[PDB]
Amino acid sequence: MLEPFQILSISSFILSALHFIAWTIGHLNQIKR
Amino acid sequence: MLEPFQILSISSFILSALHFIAWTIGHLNQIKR
Amino acid sequence: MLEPFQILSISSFILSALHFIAWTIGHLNQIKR
Amino acid sequence: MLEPFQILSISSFILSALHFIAWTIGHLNQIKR
Repeated sequence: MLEPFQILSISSFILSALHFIAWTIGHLNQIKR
Repeated sequence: MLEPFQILSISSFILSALHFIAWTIGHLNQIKR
Repeated sequence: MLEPFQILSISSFILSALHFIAWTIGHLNQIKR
Repeated sequence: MLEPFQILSISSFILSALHFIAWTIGHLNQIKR
């Protein structure tokens, strides 16, 4: 744990914020053009 | 009921549902427009 | 199906698969033309 | 290493990269048409 686990929880957190913004842009972009 | 980690489980709950409804809307629209 | 903890891992798990499939079909539709 | 929930965290890891890598590829479809 910690080396192979804590690195998963945090890694995923970085992606969560990444997809969160990539979603508002690609989603909002659809209804905008 | 931790704090730095409990915010990950809850944060994921808000995103999990947002994606569930967002997927049903953008996916359904994909098979129509 | 335990408290908001195990019931969350399962809920999300069911979504992980749903998104995986919808991705192979919705993505393939893109490379259809 | 755990065992029951173990394989669960792993599966999620595969999707974490599958989404980030797929996003970089499918995103181009948006800026291409």
